[PDB]
Amino acid sequence: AALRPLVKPKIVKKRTKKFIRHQSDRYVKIKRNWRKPRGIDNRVRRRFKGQILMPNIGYGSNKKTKHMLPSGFRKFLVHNVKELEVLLMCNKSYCAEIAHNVSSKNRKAIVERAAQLAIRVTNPNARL
Amino acid sequence: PSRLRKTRKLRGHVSHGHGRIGKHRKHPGGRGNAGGMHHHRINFDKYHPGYFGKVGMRHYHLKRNQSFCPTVNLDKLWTLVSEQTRVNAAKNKTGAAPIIDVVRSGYYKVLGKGKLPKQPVIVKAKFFSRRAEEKIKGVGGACVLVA
Amino acid sequence: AKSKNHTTHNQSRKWHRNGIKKPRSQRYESLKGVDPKFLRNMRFAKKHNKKGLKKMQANNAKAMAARAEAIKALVVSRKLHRLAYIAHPKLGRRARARIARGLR
Amino acid sequence: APSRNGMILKPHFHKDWQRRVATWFNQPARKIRRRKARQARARRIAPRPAAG
Amino acid sequence: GVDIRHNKDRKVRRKEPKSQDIYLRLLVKLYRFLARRTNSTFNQVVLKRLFMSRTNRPPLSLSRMIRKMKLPGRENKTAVVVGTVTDDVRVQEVPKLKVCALRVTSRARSRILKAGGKILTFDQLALDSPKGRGTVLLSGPRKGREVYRHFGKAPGTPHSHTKPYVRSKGRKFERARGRRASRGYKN
RNA sequence: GCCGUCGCUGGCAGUCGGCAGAGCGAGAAAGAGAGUGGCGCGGACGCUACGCCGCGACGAGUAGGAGGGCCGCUGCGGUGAGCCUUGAAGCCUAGGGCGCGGGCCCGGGUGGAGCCGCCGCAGGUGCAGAUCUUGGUGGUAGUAGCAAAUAUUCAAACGAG
RNA sequence: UGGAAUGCGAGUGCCUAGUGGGCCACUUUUGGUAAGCAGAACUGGCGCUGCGGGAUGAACCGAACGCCGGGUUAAGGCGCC
Ligand SMILES: [Mg+2]
Ligand SMILES: [Mg+2]
Ligand SMILES: [Mg+2]
Ligand SMILES: [Mg+2]
Ligand SMILES: [Mg+2]
Ligand SMILES: [Mg+2]
Ligand SMILES: [Mg+2]
Ligand SMILES: [Mg+2]
Ligand SMILES: [Mg+2]
Ligand SMILES: [Mg+2]
Ligand SMILES: [Mg+2]
Ligand SMILES: [Mg+2]
Ligand SMILES: [Mg+2]
Ligand SMILES: [Mg+2]
Ligand SMILES: [Mg+2]
Ligand SMILES: [Mg+2]
Ligand SMILES: [Mg+2]
Ligand SMILES: [Mg+2]
Ligand SMILES: [Mg+2]
Ligand SMILES: [Mg+2]
Ligand SMILES: [Mg+2]
Ligand SMILES: [Mg+2]
Ligand SMILES: [Mg+2]
Ligand SMILES: [Mg+2]
Repeated sequence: AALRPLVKPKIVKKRTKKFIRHQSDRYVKIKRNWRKPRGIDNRVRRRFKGQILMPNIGYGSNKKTKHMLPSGFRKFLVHNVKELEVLLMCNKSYCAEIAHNVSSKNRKAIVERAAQLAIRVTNPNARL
Repeated sequence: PSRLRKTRKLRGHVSHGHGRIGKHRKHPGGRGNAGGMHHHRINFDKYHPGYFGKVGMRHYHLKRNQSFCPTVNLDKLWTLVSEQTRVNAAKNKTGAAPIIDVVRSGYYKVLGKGKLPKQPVIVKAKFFSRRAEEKIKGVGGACVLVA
Repeated sequence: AKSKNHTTHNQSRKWHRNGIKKPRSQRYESLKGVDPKFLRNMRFAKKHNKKGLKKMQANNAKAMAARAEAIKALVVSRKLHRLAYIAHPKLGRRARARIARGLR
Repeated sequence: APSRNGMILKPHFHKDWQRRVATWFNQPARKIRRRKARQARARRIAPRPAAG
Repeated sequence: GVDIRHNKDRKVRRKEPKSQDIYLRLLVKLYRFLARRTNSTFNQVVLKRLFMSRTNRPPLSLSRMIRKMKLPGRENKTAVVVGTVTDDVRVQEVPKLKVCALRVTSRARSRILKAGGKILTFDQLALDSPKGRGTVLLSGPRKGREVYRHFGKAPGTPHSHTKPYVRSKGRKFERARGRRASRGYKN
């Protein structure tokens, strides 16, 4: 009974792994979030061979399939029932994701509405 | 607005926009206008020529209101009176000449730069210029003095 | 504390990064520098060039009326040459019509 | 150090000027004091002119 | 790889006005439409001037518009300006003028209307003559700003009548050494 | 093939519909111009023009410069008939994903009362270093050591000892 | 008949950071017996710059960099590594 998208193109991504920060492995103070290394003698920002890589703009995603989940749908945070009618004319290309804070008493009458509206919800069994 | 400034894009670059080789030291040239004659001579001569030396006579107790004399030019002389005085002197036929009192507007000297409209005037002023008086005769008009 | 004393190494390339441009050649170059007495007589010539105007028209309009009795006295193969004429959008309009009618 | 082109400006900030700083944050709180005492005066002199 | 130089790849012209007002950002929409949909190089110049900063479109004076519209031939034409039409109190007679500018000062509206001329807007002009036929483009003096007197060859240089930046001008403000042939030298 | 920049100072207000007639890519400056005489009621999308679309060329970079951030932090004016004891902040997470990235969103857990989205406003606003500051904790390590001044032994008592 | 060829849109104005220790190479070149020495000239590099080769390598040969698929090369190579 899955809610199919309008069209399901082939999603191709030029890179899957994250871009870890230089020397985020020898240390615990260095988190995995990326920071462009600006040191003089640095071996990563000279693009040596076999080193860590750098987030160029070349890795960009195809604009036709950018932000598009593996279900062929884009996404939208939904904070209450009223924010579905905004999405009821984008049915076959966007989906709904009830927020993290919406309690289960409201999230039930939100999944109910999106069910009538045939809008697909990514977390429809969330809280219960 | 700090959020618009240039120190918000300068977080993460070591020298903070100021150089790796030559640091941003405190006063690497002296403070203020120092070295006006020694190591800032090319600048004090290319951009402030004549800044060094004396010239002329001193005047100890100068009072800036003995030498008060604001001037008005002939081009905007006819702007001191209303419009229904210049056009009333246009439509006039008995040769009467409107009296433009300048020291009443706030000028002492009358300089003559602009053209004048062909009609007589009676310019009351404190000081007159030769040309300002000739441009008034050549149109027909009187240069009254008021002490 | 001996430091390098002088060089011109990168200079011939800094000069060409923004090019070496000859000065701005304008017509009507300035007259500063010319000798005083000559430029004083050239100023006396300009100051009085108008003095011979009403006599200058008497000749310009003269030779311009004479311009009337001046001028009113005198007053690769046949194949690809015919195809380059039929294929003219304007000049070949009637050689094209003569062919369009040809198939009736 | 002077830049390329600009003024020779002399700032008069070579004394301990941060000690003797005078801020006008009480200007609105003294305009009301003056107006109040001016109407206490215009009530003390009952029919006499208010300007003096 | 190719051996080109990208020093000048980014042309620095103004793609759009920097202001955010919506009575200008609508004029610029109408004139960008006329500019692209007509073959008149008038609309393109009006648009390119609607982009320009407040220092590149200066004010016009009523007197300079008089003497620029008195030139022989250009009678019964509409004087188009992109800046503002300031007054010029040192002119006594004003003819009738068809005008179209962005602003007209409240003492030049008086004179022009009492004369009997029309004061159009850029939308009125675009409706009267879309291709801009019968117009006279004008623009105020650009070197009028006092700023252009300090520009050029630096002062203290043989025959460089460039104005210096001085706190005040007087007897004892830059008049001593690089100016007197007596004290040192002069240029 | 995809991403981006630059250029074309490119194209698109023509979605001109029974008040209709659906065109401006084609080698050749200019009108699918006017007049003057010889049934069935039908037709996708678009256009936040600060938007959308089409073409080519291009893409290194320290010092430095500039732009764009729907990157992030804290408060202020508005605004979400915003979220929340049917569980907010915070923190943990071999769970699902988004974005080149800064970062972000969901699920599960813990927790117990406040918190956020947008348009603007403001700033003591983003850390890997500074023999940085304060606090906490490791390997060294159950290691060094508990060695100046000769000396202790037996039985009994109290006592869990 | 826009008066040689080929190529390419140019001109102009403000404001301006950083820099003002350099080094190497072909060729010429001064001091010195010479030096991985001191000092100049022209051009190209390293610095600011990865990549394939030279086992290794700031500077040598090739060649300059968005992220990818196929094909072909340069300089170097093809007993095994
Ligand atoms: Mg930098
Ligand atoms: Mg430093
Ligand atoms: Mg800087
Ligand atoms: Mg310095
Ligand atoms: Mg400083
Ligand atoms: Mg000395
Ligand atoms: Mg400096
Ligand atoms: Mg390339
Ligand atoms: Mg780059
Ligand atoms: Mg963990
Ligand atoms: Mg608890
Ligand atoms: Mg604070
Ligand atoms: Mg730290
Ligand atoms: Mg021990
Ligand atoms: Mg002891
Ligand atoms: Mg040196
Ligand atoms: Mg130095
Ligand atoms: Mg040496
Ligand atoms: Mg050497
Ligand atoms: Mg380096
Ligand atoms: Mg260096
Ligand atoms: Mg370089
Ligand atoms: Mg190299
Ligand atoms: Mg070897």
